[PDB]
Amino acid sequence: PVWSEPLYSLRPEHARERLQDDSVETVTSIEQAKVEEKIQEVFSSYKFNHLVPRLVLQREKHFHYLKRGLRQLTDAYECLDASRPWLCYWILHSLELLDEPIPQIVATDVCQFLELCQSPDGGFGGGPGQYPHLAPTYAAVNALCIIGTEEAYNVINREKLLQYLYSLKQPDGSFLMHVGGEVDVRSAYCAASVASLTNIITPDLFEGTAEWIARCQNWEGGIGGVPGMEAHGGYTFCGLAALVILKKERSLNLKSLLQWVTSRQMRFEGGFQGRCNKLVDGCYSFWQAGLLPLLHRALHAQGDPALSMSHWMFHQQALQEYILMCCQCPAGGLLDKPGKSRDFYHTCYCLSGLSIAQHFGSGAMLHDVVMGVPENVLQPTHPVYNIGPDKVIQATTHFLQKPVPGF
Amino acid sequence: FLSLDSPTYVLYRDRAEWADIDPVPQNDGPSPVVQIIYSEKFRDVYDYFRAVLQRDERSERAFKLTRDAIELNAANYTVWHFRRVLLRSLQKDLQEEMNYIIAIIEEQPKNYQVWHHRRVLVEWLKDPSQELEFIADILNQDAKNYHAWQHRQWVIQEFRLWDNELQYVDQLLKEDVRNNSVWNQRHFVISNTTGYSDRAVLEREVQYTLEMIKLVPHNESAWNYLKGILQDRGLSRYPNLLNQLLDLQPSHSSPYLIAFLVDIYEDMLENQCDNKEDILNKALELCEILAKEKDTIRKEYWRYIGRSLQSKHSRESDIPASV
Ligand SMILES: Cn1cnc(S(=O)(=O)N(CCN(Cc2cncn2C)c2ccc(C#N)cc2)Cc2ccccc2)c1
Ligand SMILES: CC(C)=CCC/C(C)=C/CC/C(C)=C/COP(=O)(O)OP(=O)(O)O
Ligand SMILES: [Zn+2]
Repeated sequence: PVWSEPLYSLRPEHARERLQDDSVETVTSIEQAKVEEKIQEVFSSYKFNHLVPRLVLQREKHFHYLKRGLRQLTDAYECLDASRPWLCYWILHSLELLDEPIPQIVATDVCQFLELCQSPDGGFGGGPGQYPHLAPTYAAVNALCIIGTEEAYNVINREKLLQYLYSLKQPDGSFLMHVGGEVDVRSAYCAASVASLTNIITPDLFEGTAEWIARCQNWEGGIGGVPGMEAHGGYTFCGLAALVILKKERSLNLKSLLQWVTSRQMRFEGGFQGRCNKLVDGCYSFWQAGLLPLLHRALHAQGDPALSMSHWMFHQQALQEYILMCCQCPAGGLLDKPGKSRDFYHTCYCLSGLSIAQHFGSGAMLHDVVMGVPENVLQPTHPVYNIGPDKVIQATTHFLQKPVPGF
Repeated sequence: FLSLDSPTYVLYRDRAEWADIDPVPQNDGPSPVVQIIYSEKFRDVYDYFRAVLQRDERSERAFKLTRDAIELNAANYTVWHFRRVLLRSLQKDLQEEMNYIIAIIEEQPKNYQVWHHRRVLVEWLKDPSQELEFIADILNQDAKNYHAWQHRQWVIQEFRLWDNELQYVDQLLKEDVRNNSVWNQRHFVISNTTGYSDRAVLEREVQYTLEMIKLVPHNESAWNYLKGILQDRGLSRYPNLLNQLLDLQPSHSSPYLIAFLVDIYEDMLENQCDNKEDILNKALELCEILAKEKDTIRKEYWRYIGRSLQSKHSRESDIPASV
């Protein structure tokens, strides 16, 4: 019909999705109301300006932003001097989603830099001469896999990597993030991620790990950083994804988990929040929404017959709308929420989440939903590693040609 | 000595007492990637840090240098590691270092490194006597700080400081009953003290929650807590629950209350209740209302639930295909 608004956020019923504070005001409701007011303006801007909405992903702008960053950054990124492999990963993966090729001179230059970041005793550091750390180690491995050349693969010292992992392993099943460092669920994920891709998993490496992760699920249904902590989208993604790698998803109560994450999508904004009664944020478009392809695959492996055959169990349309309308910077790059500044982290994960929302797949079934112009469609991403599904297969196959260190 | 923000601050390459050391430039290679254009101050401090790290110089002057390197980038875990080496090696007074770390956390409370550093100090000194009060101050500025709550749980658990936390929880719930971090802390305290098997305790907890729900029907935290403390034994184990919720439909309705009803019916159907079929249709009715009107953002979830209930609780569910 002519009167029918094709955009979910702009329909008149949508106004009913605003916060109801029951006339009881607290810091939480006040802050939530501020955000909703700002998002409402974005939605209403087309009406007040008397224009028909058009949702366009600013590919060219984002490309320039990334292309430059891959070489040079302002001193605004001094606070990330210990996370430079992350910067390599975020930027390469963004380009990959946008389907932009990586010049071979760039690829070789990335490889050489990561070699300087690699520790003599295994793992990668945040920069040359810095001690090894599991987070930048995860980022480095992912970047080399995106590049995917023989040169890239050979950078990783597999013997030492395994030794490094062992030195971090705890008796209770967890891993330190680094020597003399802290423990939380992220470290289990980082370890499982690099260990599986490079084929260095021994019979005992992950003894007790699935059980320790299972202790992190709480009364909310989601997963916390350590046993006893509030459930959070970042830690929940890491936990489930690690379990999937270890083939132990069933150690969790998948049902309470599913109910928790689906509740994390904001009815008004359309994006995801990181925990109950906090604010929406573009990066959760991946950490939170990325859980649904994981649950689908897990529940299906248990023969769940009620599973939809064309959609993930979240509002794909509304998420795309939030990202496209609220999370783009006009000059290129993406962001947390309106009023916030762009950065390579949010560029990586907003696009990752967008891809998830565009692409559904379960064995033989395939179905896409692309909001706005068709040029918006991105390359797909793997829900466990957050790199191209092809790059995952390519890497795993290649390293399977080697024997697990020590045989 | 010389603060990093001092108007009279001087680069290290212009300091006499550092004249013997050659700075060590960063090795980024012949053609760098993700290269950061550091400021003068930054590059100067870290060129000198690389020198002392490389020589493993464990001196008073190196100790002071780590303060400046941390100030420039508190997320540099390598600098933090060296600093802890110097603390032990130089036999530095640890309460003085406590004074230092509390000031840094005050100004950068959302940093992993600083909280971990505080923990190591408390471990070394075996003294938690300042912790609850310090954390309270951080929570007074941001009542949801994840690192803060994590540190609080660690301290209480390791040193068995349970006796006053419930009182603290009640205070914060007063200020903001929507604070999910506080509801989590409430569950944390009770689980590790009396537990939820004590009927008097469980009874108390449910009354309070329902209370709060009555005061603020749309506050999701209270709903999740109520569900969380009853779901292990099974919702259907509590027959009075259903009617009492239905009695809030009139003037306390919410998509939350509707969703709870569906959870009760779901469990009922699982523990073979009376009126198998009557209960089913009630649930599918609600699953539809939610997916089409009351909670459309979750339409895909609610359709899945309704489809699941049908798949296993319909009168035809156990009937052979030949019948
Ligand atoms: C508050 N928070 C939300 N998510 C996280 S985190 O995944 O653990 N992460 C968040 C750090 N973080 C803050 C943030 C993320 N989303 C919102 N915020 C405020 C952040 C890190 C890098 C960039 C860039 N460029 C921008 C923001 C950590 C981190 C830091 C460096 C590298 C990798 C992860 C923290
Ligand atoms: C592999 C790897 C490193 C994964 C990252 C996982 C991740 C996103 C963790 C987030 C942890 C955290 C400190 C959240 C709270 O920040 P906040 O309180 O500022 O944000 P919030 O208000 O949205 O919870
Ligand atoms: Zn974010």
